[PDB]
Amino acid sequence: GFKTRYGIGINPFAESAAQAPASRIQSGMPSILNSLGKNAYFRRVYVKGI
Amino acid sequence: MNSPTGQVFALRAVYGKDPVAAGAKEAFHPMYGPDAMFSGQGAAKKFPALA
Amino acid sequence: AGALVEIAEGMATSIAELQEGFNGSTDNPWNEMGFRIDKQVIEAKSRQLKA
Amino acid sequence: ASARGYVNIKTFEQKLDGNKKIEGKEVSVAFPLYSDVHKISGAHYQTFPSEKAAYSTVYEENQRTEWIAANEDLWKVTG
Amino acid sequence: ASARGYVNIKTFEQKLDGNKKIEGKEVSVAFPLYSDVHKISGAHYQTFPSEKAAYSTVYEENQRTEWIAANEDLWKVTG
Amino acid sequence: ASARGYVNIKTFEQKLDGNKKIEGKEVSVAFPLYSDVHKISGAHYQTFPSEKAAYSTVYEENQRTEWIAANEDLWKVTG
Amino acid sequence: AEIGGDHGYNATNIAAGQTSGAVTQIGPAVMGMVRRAIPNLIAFDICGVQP
Repeated sequence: GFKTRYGIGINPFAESAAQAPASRIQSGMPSILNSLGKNAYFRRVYVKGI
Repeated sequence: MNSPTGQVFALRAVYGKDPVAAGAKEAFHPMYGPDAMFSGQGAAKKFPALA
Repeated sequence: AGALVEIAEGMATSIAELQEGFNGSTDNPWNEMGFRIDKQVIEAKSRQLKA
Repeated sequence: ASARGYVNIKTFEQKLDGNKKIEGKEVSVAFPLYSDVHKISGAHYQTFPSEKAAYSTVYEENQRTEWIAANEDLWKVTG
Repeated sequence: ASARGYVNIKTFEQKLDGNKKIEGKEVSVAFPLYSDVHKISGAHYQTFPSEKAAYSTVYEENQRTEWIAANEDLWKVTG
Repeated sequence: ASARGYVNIKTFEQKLDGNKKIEGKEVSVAFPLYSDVHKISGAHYQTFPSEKAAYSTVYEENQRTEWIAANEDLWKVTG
Repeated sequence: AEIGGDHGYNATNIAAGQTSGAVTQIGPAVMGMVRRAIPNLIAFDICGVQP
């Protein structure tokens, strides 16, 4: 068997709708609240009719 | 990441005499323009909010 | 419609550390992979003419 | 309880206008609430942390908008 | 609430002696309470951290002796 | 009859939870149908080939979806 | 069965080093600081200056 450990992170300022962040200490692990559909860097667009 | 659990700071430029306050506008924000008169008239008088 | 989204995540180092019966924990096996190796077979057919 | 620390904000009642005041308000705030959001400047206060809140009025870890209404409550004008 | 994190403990009930069971219990403990005192080993659990309680019986930041009653209550053997 | 070989499987029932069982089922399968599709792992069995089926429930060459539904049927949980 | 445990994946419990297991680590390393960049001026060619 194999084992790995990696972990992911969100860019601070990813959301970038936020005046100032809550709590001052905020998990950079992606989640529903901060990381779902809120990340400014990436914009997804479904194409149809091809 | 060599040690578990990295961390990254963030420096907001916040204005209004309270770097931390409820709804203290952020200074240099790509979204949000700088409040037009803050240095200016907005220090002399307080304008009525619009609702 | 964005209702049901699509993800991939890790395993918490509390769960992965004790995995398949460590530290008294139980019922949590690892996932495994095999290989298969199945075969095919062909035949030779004939053909012919006359004068 | 906050279990962390209580930041004690003590405002001093002053005479703002003719027979009027800004009432002197003695309030303790959970530090992790106070460190996140605190509006105090020019509030005529003196602030000390402690491991147990020093005043009867106490704002614990969970208020937020109840404190955010109570942090700008220190500038309230009274008759 | 906890305001930090929950360590969720799910114990599996095992047959122990004649017509007796060690009752499997699902419980959610606040993390800085769980890190300070946690008794579980050989208790046939599977534990996972989470940011909101994943089970019904929840132990907040303040129990201690109430959780120190529950953390070793997982070995109480019901007939 | 399959006329080739029969892989005879005997599964050993167990207590999965409090007053719950995974029903043990003796079964046999035509060797080609077995080698083609067999889902058995972690099922607490023992398996032997024989010229004839050594158990009650017998699957000859053609059942397929009766056995493909049966091999996964060994995990059905009963009280 | 000494367990390594994990930080609770909470943001505080990592920054403190608190850990469910035995060890309480130092802190969350540092990955470096992220500032907010300054917006750009439109300059004054558009409007006469006359110092």
